[PDB]
Amino acid sequence: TQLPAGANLALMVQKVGASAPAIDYHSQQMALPASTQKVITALAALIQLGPDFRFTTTLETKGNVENGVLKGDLVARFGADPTLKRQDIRNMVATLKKSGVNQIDGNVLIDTSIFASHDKAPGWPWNDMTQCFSAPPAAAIVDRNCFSVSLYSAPKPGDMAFIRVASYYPVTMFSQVRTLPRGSAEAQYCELDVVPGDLNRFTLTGCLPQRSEPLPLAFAVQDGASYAGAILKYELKQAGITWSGTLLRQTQVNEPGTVVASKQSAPLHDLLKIMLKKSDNMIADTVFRMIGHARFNVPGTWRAGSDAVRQILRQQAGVDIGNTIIADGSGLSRHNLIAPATMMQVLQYIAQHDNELNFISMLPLAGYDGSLQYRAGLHQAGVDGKVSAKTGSLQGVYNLAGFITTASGQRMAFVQYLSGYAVEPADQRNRRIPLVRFESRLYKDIYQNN
Ligand SMILES: *C(=O)[C@@H](NC(=O)[C@H](N)c1ccccc1)[C@@H]1N[C@@H](C(=O)O)C(C)(C)S1
Repeated sequence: TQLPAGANLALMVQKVGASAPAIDYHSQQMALPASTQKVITALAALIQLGPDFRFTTTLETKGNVENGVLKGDLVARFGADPTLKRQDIRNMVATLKKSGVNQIDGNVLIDTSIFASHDKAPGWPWNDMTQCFSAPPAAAIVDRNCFSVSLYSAPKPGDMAFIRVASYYPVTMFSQVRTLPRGSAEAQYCELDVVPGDLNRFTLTGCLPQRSEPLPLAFAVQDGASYAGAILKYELKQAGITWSGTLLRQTQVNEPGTVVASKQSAPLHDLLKIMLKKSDNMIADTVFRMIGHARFNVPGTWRAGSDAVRQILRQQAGVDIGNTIIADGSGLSRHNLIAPATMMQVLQYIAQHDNELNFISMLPLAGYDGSLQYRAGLHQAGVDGKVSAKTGSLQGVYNLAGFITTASGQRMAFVQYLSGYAVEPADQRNRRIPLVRFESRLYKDIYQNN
């Protein structure tokens, strides 16, 4: 129990298939799940979409092709594939050319109709939206909608710091950054900021102290449709395909044209494995809106995703999540709220159906992979290779949800929702001892005593 001052612990530990818990500490109390939400996303995804689902992107033609000229529109139909790469667009364009299209007497349509409404879930902090871990998981993703930039201080203080960016990234960078002399009075409270604008404009503002080396930065693309469009436009031009119209967005549901090129992701089981092992927000959130699209046959939205996951858990898994709030697939949202006792029902379902789902093998294994390769507390408890669990991690939050095989060989499911492991400013970069000692004793206890 003895953690630092002010932290909030809800904890439940329960033998697989048992009706009573071994440990029950505030298990009914709802908490922020953070990335442990991905356990629920993966279960709902496997039930709704199946392990063999693949994300799809196509180039389609609407119109007849006469002497190499398409009389009509080229449609690039995006499908929320989180693994789509620039190369993939290049290869699809190569295929289009090879099929005999040299020219489009028409428009080039960037079709995102698979999804609708905002590409950002309710409850996501605005300030993180330009960080790649929170890049809007839109229908149109290329290279994870994340790009990098180099910021160089100016040789002469007072002059503008300047930005280098690879020419192939269709973004527009502006610097309003003032370079500060060493010892400037401004260093303390002058911030270095990124301000996103329309059409993938970014302005860097504020101050940068002199440095000998450039500062590397990575940012999230805010308008994936425009970004993918510019990549497509560039690849069309390089392949020698001309067009008379313009690049337009297509957002309304429409009958497919003739598929001339396509790309499918790896199978969903493989993607869910990456997601659980590495805690991939983008895979979780593209999956989440896909679940709603599939279940209700409507463009995927956050609301449809939430409704669908609740229905799938109740109807296929027998889990009534009650007053649980599910806002997204990744757990980014500060709106997500769930009790250890509700997550426990999910974990029990997974364990009972694990031979069907092949689910537990996707979770990080303590001491081997993903997020638990070295978790000090688990290592020190002597439980490496005995815990398969999903982390939920952000400032002051140390959640864990999954399974442990005990000294007697009994498998137990557990949920540790721990937050407010906040520290005073003067110790903010050190916060470890109590957690590690707590986890070491706890999982040692659970392991040895069960
Ligand atoms: C799940 O809890 C996710 N956490 C976040 O997105 C946090 N906003 C965050 C924490 C630290 C750094 C950047 C973002 C995922 N789990 C994290 C983890 O496993 O450490 C993550 C960084 C891979 S994102």
